[PDB]
Amino acid sequence: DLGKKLLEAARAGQDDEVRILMANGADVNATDASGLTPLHLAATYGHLEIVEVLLKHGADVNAIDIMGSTPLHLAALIGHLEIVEVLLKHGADVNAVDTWGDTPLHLAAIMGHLEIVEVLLKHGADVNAQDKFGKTAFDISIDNGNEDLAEILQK
Amino acid sequence: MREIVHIQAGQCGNQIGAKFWEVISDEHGIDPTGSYHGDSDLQLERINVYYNEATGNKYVPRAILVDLEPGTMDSVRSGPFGQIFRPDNFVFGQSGAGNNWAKGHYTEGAELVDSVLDVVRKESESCDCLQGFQLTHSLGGGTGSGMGTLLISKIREEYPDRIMNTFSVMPSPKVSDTVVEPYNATLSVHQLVENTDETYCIDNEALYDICFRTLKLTTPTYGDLNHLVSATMSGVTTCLRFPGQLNADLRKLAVNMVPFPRLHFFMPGFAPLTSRGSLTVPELTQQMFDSKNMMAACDPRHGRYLTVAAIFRGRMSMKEVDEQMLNVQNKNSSYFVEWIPNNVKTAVCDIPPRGLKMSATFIGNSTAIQELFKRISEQFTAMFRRKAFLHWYTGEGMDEMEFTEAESNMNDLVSEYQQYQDATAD
Amino acid sequence: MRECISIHVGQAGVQIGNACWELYCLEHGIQPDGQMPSDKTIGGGDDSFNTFFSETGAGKHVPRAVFVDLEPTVIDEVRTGTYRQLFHPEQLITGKEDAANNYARGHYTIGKEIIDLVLDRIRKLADQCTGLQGFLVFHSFGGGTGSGFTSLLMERLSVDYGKKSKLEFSIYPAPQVSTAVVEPYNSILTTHTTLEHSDCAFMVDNEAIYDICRRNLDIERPTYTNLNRLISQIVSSITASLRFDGALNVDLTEFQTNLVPYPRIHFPLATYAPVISAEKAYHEQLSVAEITNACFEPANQMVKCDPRHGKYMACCLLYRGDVVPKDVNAAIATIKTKRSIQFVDWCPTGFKVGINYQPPTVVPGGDLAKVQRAVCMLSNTTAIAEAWARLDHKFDLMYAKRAFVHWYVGEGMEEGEFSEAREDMAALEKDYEEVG
Ligand SMILES: Nc1nc2c(ncn2[C@@H]2O[C@H](COP(=O)(O)OP(=O)(O)OP(=O)(O)O)[C@@H](O)[C@H]2O)c(=O)[nH]1
Ligand SMILES: Nc1nc2c(ncn2[C@@H]2O[C@H](COP(=O)(O)OP(=O)(O)OP(=O)(O)O)[C@@H](O)[C@H]2O)c(=O)[nH]1
Ligand SMILES: COc1ccc(/N=N/c2cc(OC)c(OC)c(OC)c2)cc1O
Ligand SMILES: [Ca+2]
Ligand SMILES: [Mg+2]
Ligand SMILES: [Mg+2]
Repeated sequence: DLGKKLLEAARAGQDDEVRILMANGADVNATDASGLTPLHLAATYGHLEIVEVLLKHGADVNAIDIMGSTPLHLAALIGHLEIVEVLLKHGADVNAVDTWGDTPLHLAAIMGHLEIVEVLLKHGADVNAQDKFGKTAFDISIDNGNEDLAEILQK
Repeated sequence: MREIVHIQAGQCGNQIGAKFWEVISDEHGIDPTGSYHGDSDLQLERINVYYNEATGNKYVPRAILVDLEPGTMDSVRSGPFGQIFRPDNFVFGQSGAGNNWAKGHYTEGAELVDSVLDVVRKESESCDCLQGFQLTHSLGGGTGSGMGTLLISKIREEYPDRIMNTFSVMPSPKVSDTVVEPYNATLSVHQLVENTDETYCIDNEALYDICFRTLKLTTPTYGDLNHLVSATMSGVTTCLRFPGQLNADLRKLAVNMVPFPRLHFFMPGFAPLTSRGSLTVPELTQQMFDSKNMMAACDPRHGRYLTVAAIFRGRMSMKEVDEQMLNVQNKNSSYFVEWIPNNVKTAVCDIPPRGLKMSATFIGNSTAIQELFKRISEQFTAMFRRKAFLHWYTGEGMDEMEFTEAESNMNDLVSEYQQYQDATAD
Repeated sequence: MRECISIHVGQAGVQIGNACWELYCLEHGIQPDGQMPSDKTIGGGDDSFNTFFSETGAGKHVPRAVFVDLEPTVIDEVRTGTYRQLFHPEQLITGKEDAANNYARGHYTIGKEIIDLVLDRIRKLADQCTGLQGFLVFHSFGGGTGSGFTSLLMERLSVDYGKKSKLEFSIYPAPQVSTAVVEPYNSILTTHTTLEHSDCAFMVDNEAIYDICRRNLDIERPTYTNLNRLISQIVSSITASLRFDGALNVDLTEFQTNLVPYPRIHFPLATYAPVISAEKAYHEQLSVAEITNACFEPANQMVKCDPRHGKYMACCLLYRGDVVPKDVNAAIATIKTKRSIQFVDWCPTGFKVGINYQPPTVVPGGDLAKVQRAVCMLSNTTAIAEAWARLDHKFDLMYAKRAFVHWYVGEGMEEGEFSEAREDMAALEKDYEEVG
């Protein structure tokens, strides 16, 4: 099964292996036990080149795992700025909501990736989006006393 | 109650640790070769608390230096006080821990743990009356956090009747944006709640905020942050190092500052705040209680002081200090618990630190510290919910239940602070 | 002649001890090396000063005293100061690690490492006595050693010296010059455990002494040196009847007969006058009438409380100096025509009088001026219950939350001991309310 091998190649950053597996019929949209696809794993582990290769070969930029995480949620959480920009350029839903009510903006705010926050804001991220406990990204910056983040969200 | 055995673990632990030895050696009249060049007999009165007397009347720090990464040892020796350390007190492994708490605590760190304990035993048996231990470390990495807590538990099993005190550096994405740091810090807090008697919470978030918003350094470095840390460590150890009317030790501070066993996380503070290479009693009292002078990123006016200890250093009227301390408790009364009578203690030391005519050091056990714990907790939960990088930990022998248990303990800790913040003396 | 052994426990007991033995040496004419030229009986004697001082074959007068502390810093000063040669070197006992302001460490864990050495050294002092009357114990309420070690010591003295009197000089905590937040805990624990083992206890409220040093002596910020000098003057007036000839309180048994109507309410109030600053060397001399009146002013009391709010069960007036007995009689008669002196109906409304015709001595370097007449009044008034309630309230604020209790429990003490100690204090407050 080339799908299980493609999943492993995307996580480990094996560029030549991804190219080989796809040429041999590997499912670009294969999922693991929890619904993660090669694009989710490439975005999480910061393999920028694998993300672009997968997107030129029919990967669903808005695929969701069992917890509703899109590749954009995982890229915003981990702090991979180049990948966040590539995903938005390829149609990623900036305001996608996971099972916990979090959008990529909520995750970039919590983890303190301020550059990614500015990028999401510039691409239309909703400042009024509330999580399951009713908090917006602006509420998170007020509750944690993060003046740097509150300034950016007030722009 | 005399000698303290100091241990410094990992990169942050060794860097903050080296600056501490350099600063307190200067205050005590000691040079990098180990000789006493001081002018006041008050500099040698309690010198044995941190220094061993050696042949030729040489003063050797009772410090043990530990790291899984070997390169750290070279940076310690190349500093100004680098050759003052005992060449036999350096226990350095071959392979680091790459920000992995499990590497520090279970596999690479556990191999080098019996070696550190041999050095601890040697320094402890050579002590007339061992007070306890002092550990410097970060909670965000792998060695200082993972191996540091393992060392603490091991020492705790061998020397149960001694005090364990730590200077624990908390992570902030503002200084280091390494997404595994909330995991490492949460796992370590889970160990610190159980195994230490007193912990000084030194927050990199607060350190960055002071340098950027108050000191106007738009690009703060480790040197800049460590300048605030060394002044804090100098201030909080003043009474262990200088005679004074009080004969202060680690156990007397514990009995008086810690009303409930788990609530032993202190919020230190310093005034005046100054930058590298660059005041009256009423102003110094005010500054010492201002949220912008705290070393933990928490507003004290959001919580309540359970206990406070304050050290004013330099020449000044003790009556004026007594007057101003009582005055700050009158107007700011709603920020002190009324069920712990006389919970603010003050000491005056004649010897001030380097470059300052007067200074004040604040040590607060405040319910506002829950803000620091909630910040790390929210980050741990954001990561843990997506099981991001979990295999890097479980592959080293860790069970996923240890994460669940650490998160559960730290949230229980926040609930306990809230409980005493809302308690009334009725 | 019946001997008295003084025991000084912990820092407060030791420092107060040092200042008392200095003053005793000055009153009896004893030099810092122990020599006494006014003593014709060399190598022995049955004089009144012999109750507090033994003699060697070389004419050396040695204090019948034991100094104990769990750490050595405070006692080491005694070993090297002016009176270093006066005490028996083996009479000064020190451990290595103190009780860390914790009653449980002083009583249970650290205290047990030195209790037998202390008792064996006290036995060496007792064996040299012809007719030991008992012990004078000096200690703070607030320290770990003063509270816990003193309790363990008082328990063991009650088993080994069952028929002998035990009197305490206890330092009651003040917020102005205290060391620990848990001093109320240590204070209630030591009071409960010592209550049955002590026959009479004179409490010295550090806040009362601090106030007198500020008001009467014009001392801006009083140190322990200023407080201890005033305390030693008052302790000297209380013990003078034991060391000199006289007709009032001549032995330890008589302090109980005169001042303690019932075993549990054994806490007399001391009042002392006049207290004048040494900078007023040429002050006017106060009459017997003026100093006697001063004894009924709350400001001159050793324990902050209001005797107008309570009833008297006993009143003793100890004069020192140029004091004519008929002038004392006239001053008392004037004082009796006053509504603030209410005795309990079951006690005679009398005032016992003792006069020592030597003026008080002042120590060189002290704060007090010399006076031609002084008076110390010792009275058992139910108004001292106010001191107990202030301490019990502080105990209650903390104990309701169980704040600091784990430190005690971690040193071999059961949590049940705190409630048993508090219940005893509740009973003690009711004992004062039942008297009136
Ligand atoms: N204030 C301060 N923080 C530091 C310093 N060095 C590192 N840190 C912080 O410490 C954390 C990283 O831990 P380190 O001490 O570098 O790691 P370690 O304990 O050596 O562990 P490994 O290298 O992962 O085996 C991050 O939060 C850093 O920001 C320093 O000198 N000062
Ligand atoms: N008047 C007076 N009070 C004193 C003196 N020294 C200490 N105190 C009081 O005694 C209490 C503290 O007890 P200490 O006697 O110092 O303690 P300790 O008995 O040595 O016990 P540990 O040090 O806990 O082992 C506080 O209330 C102090 O204010 C002194 O010389 N004079
Ligand atoms: C709130 O009440 C209390 C608090 C602490 C007390 N003393 N413990 C110490 C205090 C210190 O600074 C003044 C100190 O310097 C840091 C220290 O060095 C070891 C001990 C006593 C108290 O009554
Ligand atoms: Ca004789
Ligand atoms: Mg490192
Ligand atoms: Mg002591």
